[PDB]
Amino acid sequence: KYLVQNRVTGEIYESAQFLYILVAACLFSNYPRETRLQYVKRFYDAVSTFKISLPTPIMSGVRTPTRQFSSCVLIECGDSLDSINATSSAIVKYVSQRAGIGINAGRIRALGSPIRGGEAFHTGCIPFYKHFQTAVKSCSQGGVRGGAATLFYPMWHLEVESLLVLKNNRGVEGNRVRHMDYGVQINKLMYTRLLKGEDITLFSPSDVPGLYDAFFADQEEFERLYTKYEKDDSIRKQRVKAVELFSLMMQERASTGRIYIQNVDHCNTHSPFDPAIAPVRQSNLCLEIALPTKPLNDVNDENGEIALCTLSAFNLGAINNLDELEELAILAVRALDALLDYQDYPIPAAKRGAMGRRTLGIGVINFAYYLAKHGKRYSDGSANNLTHKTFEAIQYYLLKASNELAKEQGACPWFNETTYAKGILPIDTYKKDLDTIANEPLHYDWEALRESIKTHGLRNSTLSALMPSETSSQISNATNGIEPPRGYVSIKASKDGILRQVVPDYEHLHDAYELLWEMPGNDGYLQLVGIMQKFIDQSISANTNYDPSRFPSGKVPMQQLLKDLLTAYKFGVKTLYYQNTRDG
Amino acid sequence: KYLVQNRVTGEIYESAQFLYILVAACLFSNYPRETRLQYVKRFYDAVSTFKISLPTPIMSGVRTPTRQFSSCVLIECGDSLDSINATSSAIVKYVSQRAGIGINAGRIRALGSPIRGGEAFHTGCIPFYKHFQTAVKSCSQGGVRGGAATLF
Amino acid sequence: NLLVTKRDGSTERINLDKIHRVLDWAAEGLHNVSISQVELRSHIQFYDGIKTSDIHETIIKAAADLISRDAPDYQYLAARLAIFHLRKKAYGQFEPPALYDHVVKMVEMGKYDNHLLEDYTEEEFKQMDTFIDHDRDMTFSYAAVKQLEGKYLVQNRVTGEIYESAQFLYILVAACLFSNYPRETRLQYVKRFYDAVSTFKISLPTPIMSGVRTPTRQFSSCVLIECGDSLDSINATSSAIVKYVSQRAGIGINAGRIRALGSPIRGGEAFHTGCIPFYKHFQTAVKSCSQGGVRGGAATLFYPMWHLEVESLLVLKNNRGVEGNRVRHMDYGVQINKLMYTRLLKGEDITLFSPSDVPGLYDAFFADQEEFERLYTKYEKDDSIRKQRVKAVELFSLMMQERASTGRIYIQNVDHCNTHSPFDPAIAPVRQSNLCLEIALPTKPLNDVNDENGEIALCTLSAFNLGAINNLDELEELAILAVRALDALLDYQDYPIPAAKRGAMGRRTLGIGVINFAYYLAKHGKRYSDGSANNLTHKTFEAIQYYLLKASNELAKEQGACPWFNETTYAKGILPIDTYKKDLDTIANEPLHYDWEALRESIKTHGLRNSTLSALMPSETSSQISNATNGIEPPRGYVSIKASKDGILRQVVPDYEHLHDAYELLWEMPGNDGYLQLVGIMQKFIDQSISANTNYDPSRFPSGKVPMQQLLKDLLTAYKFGVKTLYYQNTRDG
Amino acid sequence: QIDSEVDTDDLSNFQL
Amino acid sequence: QIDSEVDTDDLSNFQL
Repeated sequence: KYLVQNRVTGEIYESAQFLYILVAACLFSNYPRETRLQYVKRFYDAVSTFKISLPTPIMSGVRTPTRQFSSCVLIECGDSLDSINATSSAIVKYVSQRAGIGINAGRIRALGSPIRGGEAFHTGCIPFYKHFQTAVKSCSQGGVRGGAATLFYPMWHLEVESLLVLKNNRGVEGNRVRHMDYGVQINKLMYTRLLKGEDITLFSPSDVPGLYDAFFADQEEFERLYTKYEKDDSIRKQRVKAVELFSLMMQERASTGRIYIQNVDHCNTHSPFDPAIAPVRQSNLCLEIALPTKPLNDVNDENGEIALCTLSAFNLGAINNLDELEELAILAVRALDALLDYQDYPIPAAKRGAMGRRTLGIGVINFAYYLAKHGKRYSDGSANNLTHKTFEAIQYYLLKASNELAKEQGACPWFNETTYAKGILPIDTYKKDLDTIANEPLHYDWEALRESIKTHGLRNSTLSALMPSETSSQISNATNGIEPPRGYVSIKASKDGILRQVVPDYEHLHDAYELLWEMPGNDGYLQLVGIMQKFIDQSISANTNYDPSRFPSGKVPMQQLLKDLLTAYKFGVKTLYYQNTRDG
Repeated sequence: KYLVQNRVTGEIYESAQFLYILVAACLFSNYPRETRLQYVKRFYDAVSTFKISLPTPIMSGVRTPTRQFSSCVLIECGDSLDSINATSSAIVKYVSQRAGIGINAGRIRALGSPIRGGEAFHTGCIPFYKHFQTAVKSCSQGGVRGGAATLF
Repeated sequence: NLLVTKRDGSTERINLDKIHRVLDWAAEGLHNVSISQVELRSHIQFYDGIKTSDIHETIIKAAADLISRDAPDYQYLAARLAIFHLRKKAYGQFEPPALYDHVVKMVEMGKYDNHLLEDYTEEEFKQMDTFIDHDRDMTFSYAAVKQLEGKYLVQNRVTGEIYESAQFLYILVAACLFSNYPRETRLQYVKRFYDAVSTFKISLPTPIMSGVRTPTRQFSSCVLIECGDSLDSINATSSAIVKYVSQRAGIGINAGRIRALGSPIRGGEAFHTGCIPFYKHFQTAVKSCSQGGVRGGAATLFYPMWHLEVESLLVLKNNRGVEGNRVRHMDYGVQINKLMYTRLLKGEDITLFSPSDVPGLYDAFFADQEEFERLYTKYEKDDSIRKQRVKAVELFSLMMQERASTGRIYIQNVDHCNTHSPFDPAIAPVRQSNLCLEIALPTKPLNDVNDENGEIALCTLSAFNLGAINNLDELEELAILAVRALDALLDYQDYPIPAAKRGAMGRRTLGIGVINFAYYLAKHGKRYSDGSANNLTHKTFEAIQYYLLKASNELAKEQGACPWFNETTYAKGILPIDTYKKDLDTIANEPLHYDWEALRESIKTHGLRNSTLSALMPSETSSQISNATNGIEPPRGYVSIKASKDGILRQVVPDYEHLHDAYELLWEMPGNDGYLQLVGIMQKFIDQSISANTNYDPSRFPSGKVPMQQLLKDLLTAYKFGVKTLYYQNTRDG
Repeated sequence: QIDSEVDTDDLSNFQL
Repeated sequence: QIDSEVDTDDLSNFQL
């Protein structure tokens, strides 16, 4: 999937070092001749020695006649047929370029809501959800094979009970939308209802002025409007026991592994964006991207905003010390920033988001190996401080790079909408409970940086996001993203035989590794994710894992499913991605 | 389904001869005063004595504050994502007004056809056909009950 | 920082150093356990605001999760942490209160019976408190504590509070049982018994350990009821079952006398329709106090092999028949004697009769074999009598195939139960057994729940822990203690049914058995399967029966023989050593080491307080407390697993460290022969019966199928060695 | 998969 | 489970 070749005839036309040199060459091609070939050399070095990884669309495409490199988009749907249509159209356009889709559809008013005149929202969310699904699958051979989307809605949506079970095996066909994943959006108040054993009141977003906006932007305001509307008996509502609602969600999450969670307060209280101007109200396919969106009223609506993200990763196994991250950050941030101007935008709203905020999502691969060679583990808290040290260095240097670049070339158009513009840093807004689980000091001059950011701005509104990697990390022989290896040798089927890959330095580190299923539970991992989330601008593709054979009668207790959920929240975890249940 | 009434409360507000006279009245309302009430009378006579029949959207709607009376539409899809999208959007808009749909989709190029650059027609007709179907069912309670289309 | 919600509601900073000190304390004396390992596992689960009891459950479970064969001392680490927790839960501190202050408080709350305070003075409680060693709590294994916490310790079902600890349980059981003793001997007996139970030498059943000291008087865990051939007795039987299952007693029902389907109109009393509709009625009776209608309430129903309906009865728990042909939630005991077996061997027929058509046949089946044979062959002649013929091979196969497929069709050798028995079969025949096939006692039908002339057998159980005793002569004191403790309880407890009280007061029957046999064999370097244990078993069970008989003898001198002693073979000077199956001589040559003739005279002169003394029962709960191997059974493996709402409970077999090779695991036995010989040697001395298992591993047999040839040969081997009953058939899954 | 047993008592202590 | 093959010849030798 990387080397330029003929699909039909089977001929390969290049080798890896030409791929690498020419990606560098293309991305830095507008640099002044004084610096150009320096940047090219340094970047070529960084990628060819595996210090920086890039996504498949970039590595296969940059140097070829194409300008389509966008691998994941974020589209928000408004409560109108025009926006529903626009949304659908934008999905079709993007899945035809094999992009993953995050769809926010939580605003679509619920089944049974008043005749808006013509625009028929009586029939509810699901028929529209099915429509986004066919849109997502519009360019897939089977109608299943290829094309992927995660759809988002709030926990308190009047239809939630019906939505939570959309990928459950046997319902009537009109009660299921099975080939899309979902993100259930939760805030503090919802959790409080659970703990206090109280009720959650379900509303259609169309019947509660301001509630939707507040859910993301302003928690006190959310609470006020929420309790106000629970009073008012003129408003259509429905009551569920929080224990019952959460259990339904957690049981669907467990049974499919693919009902996800977004803590929408955390996404806005700890964020590079001012929630009153540019709230984060959804995520992407894989739950690591957290960026502002606006609904479209037409595919070409200039006033919509679609978020794309532009990805890379540092290979923590390929770097001898954390100070190497300075150069690598310069290289990664500049390479990605150039690509934003380089690539094309099939939709005006996507171009707006990219040119306006110039958002990057740079993460990591080979974390497990890195921990192993430092003699730490995931499960016991032994890595907490090293992780703090590591991710401080990442965010610091990323911010520093983007800062220099803003001096050289200008802050991004919409920098004024970032908390960075107001001199607020990630080190100012993180979940305080994190103090109880690590005491690593900051080693870098964050105040020097604070001023420099207030003065000069950032080229990029976000810099960091911890994504999964399958392909990027196999190239480097690296452990995937932040994940512990399922085993020492991985297996892939191919038309050429069984592909085996042994974890890096198995010879010397077999004991130092902590395999996924060796973890007594999720606590240590989730604390690491929390410590990571202190510095990361966006979110993290955080997994939860359960081995049934560790539990009496081989059945995972809901008690524990919920306690990990709450532990996530306490440590300020923005999102939770896959739930892995061990087969065996 | 004809007489003006309240869906919620169950009250009926008119009777058949007012329905009939007022459909005539509305349809001929721009006629010159010389001919107007002649046409109204003659048409009222024709419908009230069953010589002429009119579709449900007309008989239930003409005289009420609505202007949606279109009961069947015909849309042709071109061989491009833009037209596919347009087609879909037009279906959604029309089925929300409970119109029946004829879709011409015979121009969509077949499974395995050359990479047109970007616009992905490799995968063929059926995934697009499914998309028109969800469009057609976009305003139906079950996802089956209501919304109807014939594809050509 | 990290804050902790206190017991009240108050919050204070975490003391990681305190936690470490409890762990260090708990780990003292232990081996191959890592304190810091437990810390790592538990601390990572702590969260700001965590309450104090939840820190406790966390470290307990963390320690528990490391229990394994390689680090078995995690059983004790977890145990002690759990104990410590339970002290705090009950007393607000680790140190228990003074015994007197504790009993006074519990009587106030209504959790202990006030007779304890009536029967003893403060001085005496002060004295008892000096017997108590609360450090004996430190000797429980983790699974042991989970059982104490689950079903022994006095507690609130609703709120979840625990009100006592194990040493108060133990001292107060002693205190209650010996409370009528003369002050000269009373507190001696209390001390000695408290010592015996708290150091695990004697085990008692769950109803006793949970109940004795509380305001209840219901402690009867298994009853034996015989049904007569009449609606009145059927009704009485049913009523008695309901009453007893409501107190969670296991039931043995003899229903072999109910006349067969198609038998003459007795006028009104409708026995035309047969056994099964009545069997269903006993089953609903047994399940009358069970939540599902399955969960709880258990019974074994008995009938003779030659009952006219037997073919229909044998398949009552088979999976698919019509619903009216099955009674699936009761087990069965098929009753067999020598003649039935002879028919099998000789390849002859078995003639099936309804008991109502063959005068005297039923009585003879149990009481008199020559008479049985006479009447049987006589009635096979007579063509006026309704009968039916089956091939013995066919009949036995049907039974053995149902036994194998369910594991729960059982066998009673009714001749053995009467030719080798403490009872004169002409006065008090043994004609049934209980739930678990170890109880062998006389019964009489009731004609009404309150019929004063019926007899229901209950049994009163205990066990010696053969692993906790250094030598067999310790059994003398332990026998004195066990027999006296149980005899007192018979007067102490209540009887919901006049017939049950009659049986108990009349015969004062005890069933004392053993636990930890496997471990005992292992530490003597013997095995089950090879005959290497035969002589040791003879030696062991002689000592048990001798000393039990001696104890019951002394007690009869002191307090009087039981009312119906004259109905025992013991009254006629007949001993178990006189009546056992002779074939036993060919498989052991251990001499008797005790003076049985001295005893014989002393029994003839003074009688026995108790008509029976010994019975080898299964134990699940009793033996987990002692960390003992169950009853006489070989361990299925080195580590056992239980599910619980608190996690996986693991228990490692005792002294795995030094005995792993010495053990012979259930599935290591090449076959059942050695075991069955041990059971036979045991049965030489035991008054009642033994819960004997048979085991089969399909993977030891060609094409993974167990041959009927072998199923039958083990059956016959049992009989030859005078085995009274056979309980579960275990077939290995795998 | 799941055991749907949930105790509120235990959860209610947790600090968000 | 079971193989219902039974030989009488073999059994008949046994002494009860």
